[PDB]
Amino acid sequence: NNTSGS
Amino acid sequence: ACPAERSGHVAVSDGRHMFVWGGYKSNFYLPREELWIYNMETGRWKKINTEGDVPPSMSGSCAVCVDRVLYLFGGHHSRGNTNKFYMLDSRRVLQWERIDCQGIPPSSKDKLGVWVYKNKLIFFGGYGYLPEDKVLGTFEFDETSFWNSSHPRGWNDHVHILDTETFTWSQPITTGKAPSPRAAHACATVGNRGFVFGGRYRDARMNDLHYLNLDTWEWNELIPQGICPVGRSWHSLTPVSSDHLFLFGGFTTDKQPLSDAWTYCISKNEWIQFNHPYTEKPRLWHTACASDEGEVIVFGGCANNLLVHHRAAHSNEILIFSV
Repeated sequence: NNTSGS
Repeated sequence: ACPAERSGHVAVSDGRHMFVWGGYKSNFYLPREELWIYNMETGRWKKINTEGDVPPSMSGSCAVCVDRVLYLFGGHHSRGNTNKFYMLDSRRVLQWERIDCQGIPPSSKDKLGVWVYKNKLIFFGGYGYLPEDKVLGTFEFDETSFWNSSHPRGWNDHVHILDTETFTWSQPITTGKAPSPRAAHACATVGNRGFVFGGRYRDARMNDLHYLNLDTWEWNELIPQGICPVGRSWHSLTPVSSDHLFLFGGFTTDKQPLSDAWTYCISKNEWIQFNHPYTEKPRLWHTACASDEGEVIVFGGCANNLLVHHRAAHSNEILIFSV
């Protein structure tokens, strides 16, 4: 969830 | 002592002391109360336990150091994104202060960037929840987030000012064409020019270079002649002079970790590839800080595709580039 959008 | 390995931490500096906070690793956010200080002249670490309104442990936060005061905005903790803003005076036991800002804050966000210009902190872009209609700019949903999560998220191109005279949020009216919405881009400030390079948008990790004039709020796209660096996200972009930006690392569209380094020459509008001894140490989601002694100090980040979480190679190494 913390790695999304990169 | 040496800090534990991590990616997605923050690192800010005054040119001699580098302050490191937050991030995550694999067996896991790192302890929120710890502030790690690296002396750039001596190469030794020191852990400080902070107090006050300590922020939750987060990755993807956006931090700056202005006159030895640290400012922290946004990030992602175990319960998702945030738009809270903190201050830590590093100039006794250091105490965090959560600031009650006036005005309409940015949407809750991580993996963004910031420019510092006189009394203004200027934030651009990022990844997080849907904003409210009143915000100027565009927001684009990440389609994949509608099945992975309880709240969908997406990218923005928003520009927000935090005025440190009054701790008040605002949005400037800009001209020119803004960069597309993006996250995991990198920002760097020289004079009144706020540069932004690369980042992720939709299905690409991009290779474009823009700057926002922080006097006139005019957007400019730069089109350097000749060879340019491959598009990427999770890289660093660091001012190293009044005429040079230093680029290192990151992640390509095809998911290749990068160990290349470049200088962007502002006056010449030209990229120059930089030779260094760390060609076998690619990094993504690391931090980079310039020293007063002509060096760029890269810390942390991941040596491989950290999206494969059970194989991720998070690092605690210091890479030092002589620029």
